[PDB]
Amino acid sequence: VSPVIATLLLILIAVAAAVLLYTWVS
Amino acid sequence: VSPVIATLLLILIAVAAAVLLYTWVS
Amino acid sequence: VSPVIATLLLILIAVAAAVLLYTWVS
Amino acid sequence: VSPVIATLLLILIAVAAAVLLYTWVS
Amino acid sequence: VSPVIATLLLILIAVAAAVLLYTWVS
Amino acid sequence: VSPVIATLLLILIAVAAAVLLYTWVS
Amino acid sequence: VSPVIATLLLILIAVAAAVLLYTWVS
Amino acid sequence: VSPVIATLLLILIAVAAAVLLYTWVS
Amino acid sequence: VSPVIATLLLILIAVAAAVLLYTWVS
Amino acid sequence: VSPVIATLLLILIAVAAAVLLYTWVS
Amino acid sequence: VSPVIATLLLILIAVAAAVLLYTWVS
Amino acid sequence: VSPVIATLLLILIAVAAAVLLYTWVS
Amino acid sequence: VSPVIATLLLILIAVAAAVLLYTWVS
Amino acid sequence: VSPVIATLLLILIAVAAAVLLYTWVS
Amino acid sequence: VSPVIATLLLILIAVAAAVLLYTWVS
Amino acid sequence: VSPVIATLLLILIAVAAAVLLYTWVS
Amino acid sequence: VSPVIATLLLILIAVAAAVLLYTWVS
Amino acid sequence: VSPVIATLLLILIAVAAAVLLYTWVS
Amino acid sequence: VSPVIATLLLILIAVAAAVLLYTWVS
Amino acid sequence: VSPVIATLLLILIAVAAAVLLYTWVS
Amino acid sequence: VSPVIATLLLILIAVAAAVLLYTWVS
Repeated sequence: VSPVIATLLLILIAVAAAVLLYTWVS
Repeated sequence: VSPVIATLLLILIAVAAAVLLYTWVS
Repeated sequence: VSPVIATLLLILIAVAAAVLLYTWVS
Repeated sequence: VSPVIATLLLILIAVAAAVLLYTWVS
Repeated sequence: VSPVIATLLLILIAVAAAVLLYTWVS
Repeated sequence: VSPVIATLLLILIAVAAAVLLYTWVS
Repeated sequence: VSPVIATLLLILIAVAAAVLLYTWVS
Repeated sequence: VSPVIATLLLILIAVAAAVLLYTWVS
Repeated sequence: VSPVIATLLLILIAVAAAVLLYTWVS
Repeated sequence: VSPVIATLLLILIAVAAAVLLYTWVS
Repeated sequence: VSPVIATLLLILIAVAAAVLLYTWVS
Repeated sequence: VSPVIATLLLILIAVAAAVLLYTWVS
Repeated sequence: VSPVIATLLLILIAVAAAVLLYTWVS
Repeated sequence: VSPVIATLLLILIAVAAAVLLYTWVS
Repeated sequence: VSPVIATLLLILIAVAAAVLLYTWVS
Repeated sequence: VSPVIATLLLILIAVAAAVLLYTWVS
Repeated sequence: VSPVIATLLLILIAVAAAVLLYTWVS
Repeated sequence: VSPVIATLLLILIAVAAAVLLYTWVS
Repeated sequence: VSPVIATLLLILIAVAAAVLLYTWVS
Repeated sequence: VSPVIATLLLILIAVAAAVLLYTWVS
Repeated sequence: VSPVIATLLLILIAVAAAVLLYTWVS
């Protein structure tokens, strides 16, 4: 069940990036 | 037990593709 | 790990619907 | 690697059913 | 993705309990 | 290559039984 | 031990076909 | 060493038939 | 597909433990 | 081609025994 | 060299019979 | 079908090791 | 039935090698 | 050339008897 | 019983060759 | 005991021919 | 010792004929 | 056709011994 | 019919020797 | 032509004795 | 009955020579 690990990685990056945006908008 | 490897490959692609979609919808 | 995607979909709908209600109550 | 498919089926049902419960509790 | 359900349960209890405290302090 | 079929049977039973347990624990 | 090769072939086809179905259901 | 050829024939049939069953059970 | 069950077990423990920490920090 | 039958027997036993071990380890 | 023919006959029967048994055991 | 058992062993180790890493990164 | 033993040997090597690759790709 | 006939008779018996033994050993 | 040896030789070659093909297909 | 030599010759041909057929069927 | 030659002739024919039968049965 | 019996005996021993080795390697 | 005995002797030696070779090749 | 009868007698004994030896060697 | 002895001699040579050929062909 490795794929699950990777599938969660890019997602976490999507969040971190999303955070670096919600700060630019605010 | 090679088939198992391939059977998991296309699936991983289905996930990667699914991710490239969940971002288009969001 | 597809199920996770679907399991989150209906939930998001439950939220959107919940929002369309919290506005009716307010 | 078919078993894996079935083993994931009933599980998905356990989730769907769980959802039909988390709504009854809320 | 069941764990997520449980992980949110005890947390909700931590909130309910926290509320039963913020009223005792006020 | 029959043995392979049987060897997979009891295993599938071990899974089904395991599922009937992961539900008792949860 | 040729039969083993063939016996695994149709099975692999059963998987590929199964995959072309798990996508139709999802 | 002909017998060996025949002895393997019916066996292969037992497999093919077994496959036409493992699909009915699944 | 048993490994998946175990792989999720220790993880759930990591969460429970994490919760027993997020309460100590708060 | 009898030997082949016996040669496969003890092997099947090695599998059954192996299974009675993979359960003790898990 | 006729005997050789007969000596192989009963043996083939021993195989056919053995097959009608390996199916009863399986 | 022993190889299958071993082929799954090292993989399980790859997971356990992967877990001992996902904790170091987090 | 020796050939069967050898025929399975190189195959096992193909798996071990395949594993030493699935780790390089991941 | 009669002797040849007899000389082959007892031999055939030695085979039949040998067969009634190879079955007891197997 | 020499023929048996040769009859098994070319067959083993058919397997080795078959293996050099199952790798080209995979 | 020459006949024995010839009697085995055509038989070997029957095998070689049989092999050139078991490949056409497979 | 001519008779011996003839006595072996018809026998060889009995073999050739027997072969033309073992092929019809197989 | 006795030799055939013996020629198969030592071979069977080579298999049994081979099995007592494939277990030491595994 | 003595010659037949000798003619079979050297042949048996050719087999034993052949066996001491099929083991060197394997 | 009596001598011929006797000359064949001792020979037949040489065969019978030879048989009582080929069994001791085998 | 001497001729019989000689008549069998050259024949035995024909066999020995035949053997020195069946080995060249094999």
